Amino acid sequence: DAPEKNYERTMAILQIESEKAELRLKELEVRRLMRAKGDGPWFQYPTIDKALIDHSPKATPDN
Amino acid sequence: PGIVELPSLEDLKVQEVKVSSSVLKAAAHHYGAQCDKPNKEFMLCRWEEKDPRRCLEEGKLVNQCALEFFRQIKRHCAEPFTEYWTCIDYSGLQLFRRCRKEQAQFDKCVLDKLGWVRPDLGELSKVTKVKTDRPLPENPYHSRARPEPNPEVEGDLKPARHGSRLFFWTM
Ligand SMILES: CCCCCCCCCCCCCCCCCC(=O)OC[C@H](COP(=O)([O-])OC[C@H](O)COP(=O)([O-])OC[C@H](COC(=O)CCCCCCCCCCCCCCCCC)OC(=O)CCCCCCCCCCCCCCCCC)OC(=O)CCCCCCCCCCCCCCCCC
Repeated sequence: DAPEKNYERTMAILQIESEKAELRLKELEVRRLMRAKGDGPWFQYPTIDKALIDHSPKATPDN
Repeated sequence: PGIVELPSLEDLKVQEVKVSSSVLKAAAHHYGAQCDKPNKEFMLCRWEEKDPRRCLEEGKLVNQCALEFFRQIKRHCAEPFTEYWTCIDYSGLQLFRRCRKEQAQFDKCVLDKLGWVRPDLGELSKVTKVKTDRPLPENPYHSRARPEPNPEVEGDLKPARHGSRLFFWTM
């Protein structure tokens, strides 16, 4: 292979792997912030549905 | 937390209906007919406010309208009603079915002297509409601001950047 070919191919390899490394560091920081704050789409552990609640007029009024 | 706010003892004083339960059960159908409107205003206020302290005045109207129901029985048909609630009062379960002749005499004397129709089988269990001027309670549960929900997902789903990015897997 030419030195040009190996050189520019190495630059392509370094671009891809540096972008993957920066995205892995971003992924770790996003996971840490979402577990800490609970405001992202991940770590949304289930709570009770409010569609299960009956809002009909019950038997006794104080409710 | 805060002080609970109760009405005073003078706020709760009203002329009670000092009759027994058989006197009430004997006059129950004509009470549900004639004393419809303040009773339904009260029970509407009672299920809408969900707080008895905001329902006292309407409740006093109930205690105003029941007594005038009984005085109008006492002025006209005191003795057939007295025999009828006595016969109701004899029984343990207070059966209407054991006292049909005194019921017929009471209903006849009431329909002649006062013009009240006894409600039929099915009428007093109806759900009726009530015309009030009090406002609808905007927050009867005394609730507060619900928390802001998490933001939804939006945008077109692009492929994963450089695949899985799991240590060396390039897809
Ligand atoms: C017009 C329309 C139609 C046109 C059609 C045109 C094409 C026609 C052919 C289509 C069919 C596909 C043919 C193969 C395509 C190329 C695949 C390839 O070589 O990938 C290179 C792949 C990555 O190399 P690369 O330099 O980065 O990229 C070159 C390609 O562009 C890589 O490209 P990529 O980036 O897309 O690759 C994706 C990713 C790229 O790879 C990675 O991201 C790296 C990680 C890969 C997995 C590493 C796991 C390590 C731990 C486990 C090791 C197990 C033991 C090792 C093997 C022992 C023997 C069994 O690969 C994977 O995720 C798949 C896993 C590897 C399987 C490869 C396909 C094998 C098919 C035949 C199976 C035969 C047995 C294979 C060996 C069994 C184990 C795999 O090389 C390796 O991972 C090393 C192993 C060699 C690969 C398999 C060789 C295939 C040919 C075998 C013939 C001889 C068989 C003898 C008998 C069986 C063995 C006893």
